[PDB]
Formats: sequence, structure tokens, C-alpha cells
Amino acid sequence: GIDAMNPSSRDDFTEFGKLLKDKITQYEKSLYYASFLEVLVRDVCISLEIDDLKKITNSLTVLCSEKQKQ
Amino acid sequence: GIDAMNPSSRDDFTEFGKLLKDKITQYEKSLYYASFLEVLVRDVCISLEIDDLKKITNSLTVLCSEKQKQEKQ
Amino acid sequence: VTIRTRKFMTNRLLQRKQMVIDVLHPGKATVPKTEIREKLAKMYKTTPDVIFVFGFRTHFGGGKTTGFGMIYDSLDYAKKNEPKHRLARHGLYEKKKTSRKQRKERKNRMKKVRGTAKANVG
Amino acid sequence: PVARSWVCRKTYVTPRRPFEKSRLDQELKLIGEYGLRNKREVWRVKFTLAKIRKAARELLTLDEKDPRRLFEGNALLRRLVRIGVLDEGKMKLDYILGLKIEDFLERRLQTQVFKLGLAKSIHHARVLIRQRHIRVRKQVVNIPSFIVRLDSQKHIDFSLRSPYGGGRPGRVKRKNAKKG
Amino acid sequence: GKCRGLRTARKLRSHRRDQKWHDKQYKKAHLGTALKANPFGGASHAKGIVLEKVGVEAKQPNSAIRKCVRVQLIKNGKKITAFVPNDGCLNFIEENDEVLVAGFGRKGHAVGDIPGVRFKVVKVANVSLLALYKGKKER
RNA sequence: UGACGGGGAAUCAGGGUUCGAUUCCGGAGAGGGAGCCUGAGAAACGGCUACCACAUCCAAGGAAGGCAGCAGGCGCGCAAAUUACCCACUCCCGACCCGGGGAGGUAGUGACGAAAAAUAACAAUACAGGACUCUUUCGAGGCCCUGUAAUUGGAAUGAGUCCACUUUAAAUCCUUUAACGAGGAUCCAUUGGAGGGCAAGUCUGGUGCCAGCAGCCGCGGUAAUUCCAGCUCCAAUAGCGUAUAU
Repeated sequence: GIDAMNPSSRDDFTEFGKLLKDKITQYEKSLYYASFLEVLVRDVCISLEIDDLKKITNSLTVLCSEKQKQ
Repeated sequence: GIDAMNPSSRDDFTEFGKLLKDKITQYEKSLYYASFLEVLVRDVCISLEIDDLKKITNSLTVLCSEKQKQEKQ
Repeated sequence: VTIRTRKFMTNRLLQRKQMVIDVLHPGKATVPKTEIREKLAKMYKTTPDVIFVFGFRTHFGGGKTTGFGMIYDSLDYAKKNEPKHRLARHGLYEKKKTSRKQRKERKNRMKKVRGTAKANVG
Repeated sequence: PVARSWVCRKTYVTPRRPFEKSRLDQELKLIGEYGLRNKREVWRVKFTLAKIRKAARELLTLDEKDPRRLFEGNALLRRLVRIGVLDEGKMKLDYILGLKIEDFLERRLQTQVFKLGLAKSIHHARVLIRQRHIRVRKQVVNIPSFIVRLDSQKHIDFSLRSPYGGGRPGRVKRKNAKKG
Repeated sequence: GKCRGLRTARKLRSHRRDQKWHDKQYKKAHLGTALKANPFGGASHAKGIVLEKVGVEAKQPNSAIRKCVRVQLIKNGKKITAFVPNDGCLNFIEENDEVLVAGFGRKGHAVGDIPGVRFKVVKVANVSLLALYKGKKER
């Protein structure tokens, strides 16, 4: 259902993003998962705006502190 | 075959990542693409390690730093 | 390993001898109280379960340990005069566990009835 | 209503002018000489000398045969000759005020382990004390600020459980002496 | 010349009791009208709800547009104007948020180069602006 | 009157000034007010009688209320802890050695504060200094010391895991001790600062009276000694920064 979906709505993109999240997190314990996800994040954020990218980079940054907090 | 893929190898995961990249980039022109990709990045990096998340953040911010370089001049 | 006994008071009212134990054990851990009772009972010509010790504090640095110990005349004077937690450390005694909160709820529920019903309201 | 004591006091006084270069210079010289860790360890010795000098500065305005002067001056000078910072002949109350701040830093256990030859530098003396090596007449002392009065200044030895004393060498050498 | 005799303690103390009121800190802190007109009522901070976001220009030798917020306090309902301190810390605020507003550092007088503003914002929605600003916490 | 009084507290040269609800004493009150029973002792509220006010159950005939006791939740707030264990202690009550006590003791949350105190030490080699008996100068010595270098080295040890003891009503923590536990000792100390006041840049990149810093004076209009970053440093140091009373 991931390949067949063509979401244009907000809730359709949320359902598409949830289906993509469920597919990606099944292979989260792979040793090659860290390099693959970093390559995938670099590819998909290249078309994003500078404001969206710096928001996304800050989203990773404080969560890394949250790993030190938890 | 994104839903039918079950990659265990490094090259199979690269082909799975390439198929995932081609699917995601078709909806890049949508106005809800930035919120959806940020939610997808947050879900996928919640399981990542402290060393792994720092490398992903550094790669995007240097791209963000390169985007500020090219747009200004 | 080495027992020295500081200030000694023989107590004819509660039928015992009162002293402060010094234990030198310079290469060892804190010695058990059973070994202290065996050494002091070998010292004072008496049997080892009429003598009761407590409160041993090991000093800082690995040195001596200093506490109290009292040597009774017989076991029946020990069963009259010694505290019940200190007899229960020896297996001579055991307490019935409810212990305080079920007793209090049974005390405030036996006030609600009258007659012979206080026995058959638990 | 509790069975407690809340009695405590602070034992240093923070200086008023915080960035005067002469004050920073002299107290950093005392830190680097005497192997203290931070400036609060200097200010605490300034506070105990200030309390001693306030006691003598209070007693010195009295008539010299008032018995508070004759009792408490003898007790205060006896404690200063007992810890060694005032020598045995000059037990007069005017010689309390000639105490410099380097008297109480010489009588610490860290400086008296470095001056009695039990360490190769003063920082080696503090790290030797803090690792439970130094004992004072069969009491193992883990305090680097132990002020050694002179009926304990004679007995400063290595511990009976230390590798530089009696024996049982540490985990580094006994892991190192297992090669096969 | 003062009244300096020996039985004149009442004239001296009922003089200095009355000429203490011409001292401004004693009058401002002991008459009681300052505590009723102050929007805090003697607190250190106050929680309140952002009404509207303003910009105010600096006083005459400076040239800037200082970013501030108009807060309505929960505690007594008065409305104040508070300044959201650091660079880019205007953007972390939605309207109708709880902010915890502290004084500006000069105890009732409103100066800086910003006119008629003596309050500054410490928190927004129980996260502080230092933690939001450095990238240590998120919204 | 954001007033319980006092013993007292924080500052303090002498004088003062301010604070004291708070563990001891003395007073007052148990939602607001009254009025009483018993008793040696009460205007008792872990007693009663009403009125006011607010609330629970109801078969709508009636019944019962009072945490400013210990814990706990609501609410107000900037602002305050666990519905734990026990009579071992310290004492009180009782007809009483014997029963009882959220009085108290003990643990838990706790950077309000206060005392102690880790975060490396030493020896090499190389380089640089220092003073040198030798050396008008090149050049010396472990024929002497001082510092540095993520350049080596084997000695010491607790953080911590954790058999036991010991403590103690029964556990815990501290102390004693057995086995593990250090190279970049990644077992990686922070908070504010570098124009003056005030110890510390006359550095490199961005912005160009915009963004902002600035307690005060002031900096910002393309060589910013002040903004935003990096490097270096410098106070304080297991802490320091800000806001208000003082």
C-alpha cells in the first residue's frame, strides 16, 4: 500500500508517513540501518527549504540531549 | 516493491533506500511535504544511537550551511 | 581475634555483668558476634548463650571495633530481663506478624459492634 | 518537635572586592605553593586566623589583672603553642597578632607529609593522603586538612595495609604480575 | 543647630520619625500605595497570558525595533508589556500562552533604551527561553 | 498593620537598621457565631444543642456532618515532600513490669542551606628557560634545577558492580573486608564573561543603526576592542547565572 498510495491531502500524507514509519522501523536493529537512514534523510531533505532544514536539524539536536537526559 | 522488500544485505538496503527516495521525492512540491518529512525523520531517528543521530544532524546542517552559501551569493 | 574489655560494672540488680567490648581484628572484616560470644565465654568461664552482645561499630581505618556486651547469670534471668528483639536475635523468641495496620483496622472495626459479636467480627 | 540539632555556621568569608589583581595574585601564590585546591581553602584559613585575632583584639583592651584576660589568654596561647604556630618562649598575647597566614598552612597534613619526606612533591602528598596511605599513630587519615599538633607530628607513617608500607600491593601490579 | 540636651530624647526621636518620610525609599516602601499599584503585588514573577505582540522603537540615540509582548496576568488581571530578551526568541511564542514574567532588573523603574517597559519573559509554557534558545529543549 | 508576643535571626568598627508564621515558653482558635452536659480541670469541638454557610446518602418518611492531627487529592498560586515501617528508642496514659500512642523514632522525595572533598600522581626522552665552578663569543653537566608535548611507561586508588559481616524493631546508608573495576585514565565539570567600572582579545568569519548586546556610560550607519560564531584566556568551581524583599 506504500507504493500504490499517492497522497495529496494532509491526513493522507500523515497516513503515508505512518506507513513509511512502520516499514522503516522494522529494520531498525540492522547494523546497516544507521548508514541507510542517513543517506535517505540526506536525499529527501535536499529539496526542503533552509528554514525547514534548520528546524529539522534542531529537531535532532535537542533530542540528542534528551538521550543524555533519559 | 517497497512494501514487499525485506532487505538484509547492505546492497539490498541501498536499493530499498533508493526505492524509498524515489517515492518520497515525487511529492516534494506539496505544501505538506515539509511537515510530513520532519515527522518521518523524528520517527526514524528515535531508535538511533547518540553517535548515529549526531552524524545525521551534522550531514543535514552542513547541507543547510551549504544552502545558505549558494542562495546568498 | 583479640578481645579487650573496657569499663566493667557487675550489676547485682538486673543479675548481670556490664562491659564494653574492644575487638582488634586488623587484617579481617568485622567479626561476627557469635565468635565474640565464644571468645568471651571462653574468657569468663560461662556458657555461650547466656551472654548477649549488641551495637558493634567498626572504626575508620580498619582498626578496632567497639560495642557493648552483657553476661547473665542464667538463661531464666535472661528470659526475664533481656529485650525481646535481643532474644529474638538468638532464636529464643518470635513475634506474630500482622503487624500494625491490620491491627489498627481491626481495632476501629471492633468498635462498631457490641456484645459477643466483637469476636466474630474480625 | 524533633530530636535534632540545626546548629551550623559557614567557615569562610567571600571577599568584598572580587577582581582586585593583588588579592588574586597573593592567594593564587598560596594555592600553588601549598597545594590547595581552590580559593575557598585559602579563605577558610583566613577566617580561622581572623577569628583568633578577633579574640586577642577583644582581650587586649582590658586591665591586665582582670581574670577573664588571665584565663582566656592563657588558654588561647596554650592552644596556639599546642598546634605549633606560636613558639614555646613567646607566649604573650601581643605575639598572636604577629601570626602570618602561612603558619596554619604549614601545619596541615599535606604540607607535613611533603616536608617530612614522605612524598616527592606536595601534590604527590595530597594524592597520597586522599588514597588512604597516610596514618597518624594507628589512625588512618583521609583528610588533607588535618592540622597536626605536635604530639602527633612525631608519628607520621605509612599505613599497615599500604603497598609502600607493610604489604598486599594493589590491583595494578597484581593484574600486571599475571602474565600467563 | 540641633536640640542636644539630656532630657530631649522625645524631640529627637519624634523629629527623625517624621523626617524619615522625606527619604524616598522609606516612603515608597513603607506607605503602602506602591504595593497596590504594582502589577505583581510584591512577587518575584507572575504567570500571564499573551494578548498581542508588539514592537517598540528604542529611545533617541539608539535605532532598533525592540520585540516585546503584551501580557495579561492571571493573578490580578492587570495588563503589562514585557520584553522577550534574546535574538530570535520572538518566534518561539504562540499567542495565548502562559509566560512567566520577571522584572527588568531596576526594581520598578523602566529603563534600558526601551520606553515604558519594565518586564521580561523567562518562560513560555513551562519551558525557559534559554533552553529553547540554545537547542536544548523543544516546544 | 502582608501585627501573635517573647527567648532569638541576618547584617555589623562604634552606633544603628531590618526580620521573627516557624521545633522552647506564653496566648488564641478548630468553617462563622453562640449556649451547655459531665468533670477536680472545658465554654472541649478526634463531646452535645441550635442558627448561618456549604456539602453526602434517601424508599424524599429521614440519617450523618467538620484534616488549622499524620499521609493524601481539589483549588489558589512564582512558591513547598511518601494515602511507607514500628513502639527498639524519648516519654505519656491506664486497674498496669505485661496493653496503647501518625506524640515520637525510622526510611523515602530533597543543590533551601551548612561541613568534608574526587576529576589524576610520578619517572623517562625530546625541546625551551634558569643560574652556573668552565665559558669575552660558538658551547657545556643529572661536573645542578624549572616548565611544556592526545611521545612513551608500569606504580597508587575510588566512582561502581557486588558473597559476607556490622548497623537496626526488620531492612537501608556510613564504617570493616573478599572477588571484579583506569590511557585519550570517553569513568570526557559547569555557569557567566573579555570597551570602562572589573581579572581577561587591540585576533579570524558573518550582519551593516537592520538583528541584537547593554544593571550604568555606551556598541551597531562595510578594519564592530561590545551583536551573531570559532579559537585562545579568566574568574568562581560541584557549582554558578538571573528576578524581588533586605
